[PDB]
Amino acid sequence: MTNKEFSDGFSTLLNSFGITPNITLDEYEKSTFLTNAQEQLIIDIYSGRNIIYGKSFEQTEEIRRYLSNLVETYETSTKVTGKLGLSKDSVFFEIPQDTWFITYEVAFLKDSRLGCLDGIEASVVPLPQDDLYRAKDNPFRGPSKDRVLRLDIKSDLAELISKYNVDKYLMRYISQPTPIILVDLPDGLSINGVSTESECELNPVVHRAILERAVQLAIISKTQLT
Amino acid sequence: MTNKEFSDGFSTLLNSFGITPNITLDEYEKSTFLTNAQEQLIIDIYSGRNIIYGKSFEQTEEIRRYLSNLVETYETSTKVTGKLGLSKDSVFFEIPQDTWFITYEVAFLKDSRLGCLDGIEASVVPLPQDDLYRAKDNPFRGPSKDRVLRLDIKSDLAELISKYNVDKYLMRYISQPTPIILVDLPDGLSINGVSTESECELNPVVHRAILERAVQLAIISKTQLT
Amino acid sequence: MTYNELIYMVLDELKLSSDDSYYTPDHVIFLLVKYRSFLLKQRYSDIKKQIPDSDYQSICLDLIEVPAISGEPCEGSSYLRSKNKVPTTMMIGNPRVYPMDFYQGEITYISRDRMRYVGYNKFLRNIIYCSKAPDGYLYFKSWNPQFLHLEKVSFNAIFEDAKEASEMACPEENGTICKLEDKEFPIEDALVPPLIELVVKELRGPEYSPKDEDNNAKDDLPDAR
Amino acid sequence: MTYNELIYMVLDELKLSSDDSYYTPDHVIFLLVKYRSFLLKQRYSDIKKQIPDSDYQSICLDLIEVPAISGEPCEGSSYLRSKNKVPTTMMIGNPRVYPMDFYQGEITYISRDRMRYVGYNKFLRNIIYCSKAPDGYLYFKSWNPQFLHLEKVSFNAIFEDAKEASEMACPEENGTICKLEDKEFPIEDALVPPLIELVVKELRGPEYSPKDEDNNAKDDLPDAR
Amino acid sequence: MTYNELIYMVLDELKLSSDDSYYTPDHVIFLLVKYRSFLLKQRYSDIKKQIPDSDYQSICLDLIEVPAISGEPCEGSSYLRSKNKVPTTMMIGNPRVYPMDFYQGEITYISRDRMRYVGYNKFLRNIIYCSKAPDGYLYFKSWNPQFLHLEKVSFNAIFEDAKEASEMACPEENGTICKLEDKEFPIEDALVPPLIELVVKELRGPEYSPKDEDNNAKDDLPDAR
Amino acid sequence: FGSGAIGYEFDNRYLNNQEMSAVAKQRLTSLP
Amino acid sequence: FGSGAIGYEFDNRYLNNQEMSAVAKQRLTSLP
Amino acid sequence: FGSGAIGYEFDNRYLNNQEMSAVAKQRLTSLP
Amino acid sequence: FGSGAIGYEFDNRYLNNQEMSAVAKQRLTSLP
Repeated sequence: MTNKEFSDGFSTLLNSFGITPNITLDEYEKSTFLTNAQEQLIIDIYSGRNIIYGKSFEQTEEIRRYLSNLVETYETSTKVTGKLGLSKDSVFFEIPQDTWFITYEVAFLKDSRLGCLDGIEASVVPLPQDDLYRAKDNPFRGPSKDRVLRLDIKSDLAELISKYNVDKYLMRYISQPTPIILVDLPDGLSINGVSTESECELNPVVHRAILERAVQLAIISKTQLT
Repeated sequence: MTNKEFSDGFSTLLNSFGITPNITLDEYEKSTFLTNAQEQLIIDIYSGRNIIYGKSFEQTEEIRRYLSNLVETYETSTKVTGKLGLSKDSVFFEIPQDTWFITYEVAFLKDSRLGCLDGIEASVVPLPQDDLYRAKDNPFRGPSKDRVLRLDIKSDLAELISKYNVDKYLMRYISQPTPIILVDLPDGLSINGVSTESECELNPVVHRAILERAVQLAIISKTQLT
Repeated sequence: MTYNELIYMVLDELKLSSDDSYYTPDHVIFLLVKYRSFLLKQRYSDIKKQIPDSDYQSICLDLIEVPAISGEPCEGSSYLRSKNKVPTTMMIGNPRVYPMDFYQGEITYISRDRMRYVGYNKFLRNIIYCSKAPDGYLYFKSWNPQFLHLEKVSFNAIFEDAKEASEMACPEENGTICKLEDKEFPIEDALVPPLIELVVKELRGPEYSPKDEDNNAKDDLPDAR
Repeated sequence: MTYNELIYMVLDELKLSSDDSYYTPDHVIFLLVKYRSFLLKQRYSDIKKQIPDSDYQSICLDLIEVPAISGEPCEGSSYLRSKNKVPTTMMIGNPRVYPMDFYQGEITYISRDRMRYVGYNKFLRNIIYCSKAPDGYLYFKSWNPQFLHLEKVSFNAIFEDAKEASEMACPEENGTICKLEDKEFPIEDALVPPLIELVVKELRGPEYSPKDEDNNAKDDLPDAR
Repeated sequence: MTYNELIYMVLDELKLSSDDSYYTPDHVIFLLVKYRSFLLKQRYSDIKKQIPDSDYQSICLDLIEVPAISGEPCEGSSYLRSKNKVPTTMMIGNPRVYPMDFYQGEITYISRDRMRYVGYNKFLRNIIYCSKAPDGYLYFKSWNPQFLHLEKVSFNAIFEDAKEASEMACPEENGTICKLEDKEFPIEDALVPPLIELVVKELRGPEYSPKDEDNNAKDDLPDAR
Repeated sequence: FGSGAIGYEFDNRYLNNQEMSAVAKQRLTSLP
Repeated sequence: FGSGAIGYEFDNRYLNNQEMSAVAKQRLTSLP
Repeated sequence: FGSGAIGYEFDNRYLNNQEMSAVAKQRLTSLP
Repeated sequence: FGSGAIGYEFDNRYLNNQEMSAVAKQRLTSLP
């Protein structure tokens, strides 16, 4: 569905300007509620907390077809120099700053010590800080040629603890979806920092579910004190 | 979301200046409720008491991406001299004064009695005061080359009981968040000691959860006697 | 019976029909061959019995002359070895190397340890010997220099891996069979119901076990996810 | 009894009547043919007992002269062999190759290993010998050049695969029975109730098991879907 | 079979497919390598039995002359020894050090205690003897000063740690296999299903056990967190 | 829970004792 | 609960007793 | 509850009796 | 409930009986 179709369906479902009591929204309010419904729905889908679906990020074909258009791949070889880490062999990499959740995360290694295995792809294991001390020396869950520990730190950074030098850092995350903005908003206004029209980038399959959730949010907004 | 976006979305969600009964709040109350929602949400998420997530500090990628921008790492080698401790081999270190919760905590040892194990990275184990007397002589849970016992005391201090000298104190904690102040407040007013505008430092994913929690807090505030 | 019949019988009994199944037919193939070897040893190692022809299998080997250690004048006499590595045999049947006619020729297949001290007897000096060396190839040795001219042999035995010996199988009259699934599985039909039962028991419990389904940077198995 | 009666007894014990059933009659044929050999080995391998006439089948073979290895002069004498591959016999019955008359002629079916060395006895130089080579064909050998004129033999044995030997069944007076279901199953009645019990037990559990039924790019067996 | 096939069979039986799994493949390698030696001892220590060829591995060693103690004159004759530490053999197989040709040469692998006193027999003064010293190296001893020129030997035995001896594996024709996962696991197929069963039983219980999951300066296992 | 690193060896030892008991009754007779 | 430092020893001792009983029946015969 | 100061000694005594029974069948034969 | 002043004595007596049975089979052989 397009922005015009989004607005028209929103009005039709809300029974705007009908004879019965009803609710009429501005295009800014329609955009706000559509964006809120979109982001709520995709977060609930990713966490598997939607009772209707009850499935996780890629647990079935339906959810794949829903959130296929947020999956973005990223590559980086630059390392942030001045930072204080929890180990000597700690390197820091920037995050794209539009990430929502990291779903695939792997690290290529370039070191002489692992001879004839150079350029080995290594599995970045997100490790909590409780386990870090007892995982540094762990030969089965600690850093090694086939495994790297990533700890999240401030300023959108990723502290990669490896026994070998880390050359490249690969990611595949869920991106910020573009907001659903149905009209070029006036000066000052914006949704997610976007002022112009913005079409939903997901598939049309989930557009109608987003519309239903946005409508429900609208009625909740108008009918939370009565 | 930006402060303008917090304000506009918050007004839209409360249906301020609508035809139905509604609530209109000043920017100061918006700041107050947004900050309260922020701190309540992140404390509930750290403690794992939030039913909607039901997850602890670093137990999933969702919570990682929520509270990644609060974790700060700190080093110190200065020892507070004049204090009373529960052991002769007890040293005191000052806390950065902005900490909420310590999640990782480590001490480096420099003693000639450590042989070739000098600078051994020793884990700092927070111990209750019941266990201290029977842990002093414990060879498996007491102070050692691989263990340091930390006790909290007054004036934001950390009593590190160790068998060997402690030169450095590495630690990673959840830091004070910058409050959500949507307008430069007049003279006298401030939120968490901040008077000017102050943008949320967390990831944009959790800003909307903060928004809805703030809306519920405002509704409870205005409808707790009716 | 072929590999296909056995594989799909196991799969259909497990009802692993959906292409979106955790356990593919390759799991079935691996389990079938390993349990084949397990059952054959369990049945034909305790005491000596008759092994039917169905548990036996054949391969084609091409022999090349190689030095004992390297090319040197004093490093000993040369050997003949198969070009490719040879599957390990099971010490339960009648291993035999024959010159493409089973009912002719005497090329003895002996232990690797015995093959060091062999041929000194004056009447055993024209007998060709075999043993799978630690390299993995089947080396040949004899005192009658004519053996080095030998170019191509066959090898019948109850091989440890049915798959490895099936890949090295002799060409048929029609031709080579490209798919392993179209080859004859080397086990007697009296041992097939036990084999299917063991493999189905191997994969029954795992077939209904929980998986780490959520993509949340967390281990979800303790929660039965 | 015929394959049809046994197959439909198994199906009706299982009540697999709908065409939309997971386990088709082909599963039944496979299980029946394997469990037949299983039961026959279990009963007639421990100690030697009388084998009834029901356990046997007669295949008819057409023989062709073939070189021992190739067309060389020194490659040994030629052998006759069946045109098509022959089923593997079990070692429990009374295998016999006869010249289309069971009550006449002497063609000896022996082991593969023995037939390497036969006929050296001067009084046994006119006896035709048989064995199933690893090629899968029945090879014939003798020292009396008259044997090479032989064109047709029939082989009576307890074949290890009822389906294979029934497909090679000899022409009846009326004519060939095209469908396997209309041929006669090779087993004594005293072994039929146990055979049906074993097959029905084999498929009873799988009959009511769950399926990966949702087409959702997911394995649905852990959830008992 | 290779380390990869066994490792992933264990993992798939356990369904440890997610990268966010507590038990990584390294746990699987450790358990497999230990349970292999456990099973081999349990099977081949009670009474002497035939050991197949699958249980063995060949390491190649490079020898260096070393003093008995130090460079003194009266400190005894010098020994050769492998450059690197050698794996410990199990006492169940047929250990043998051979001079890059298994079918030639006589280098005797004996116990540490025996090698103190060898070669006093006048006819055994030319036999090279081997043993693994408490240093962890393979030491060589003989009374025939020619032995000190030896530069390379290969040692075939059922080594107690498959990982160590596979890391010391001999160069293949194609070249060295860098990854251990692509090398061949040292065990007979008849011992593979038991090995997988033991390892899967070992990690099944721990797989679903609770964790100390809350980061709260507290032990959370008593509460089944 | 599950672990067979102690039960397997005890079962193997039990069967080894049964093995030795069975083969200890084997006699090659005399006086024919 | 669980701890098998006394169960293991008692099972091992039982198997030792049964092994000694087995080997105590072994004889190398005579009178051929 | 739990206490093995009486069961341990009874098990040990049972295994001691088994020990004595096993070693009481040991004979060094004669008449070769 | 619990009191083991009669269970202990009966178990001890059973073990004494079994010990006497064991030692009653002991012999010091002859005819070498």
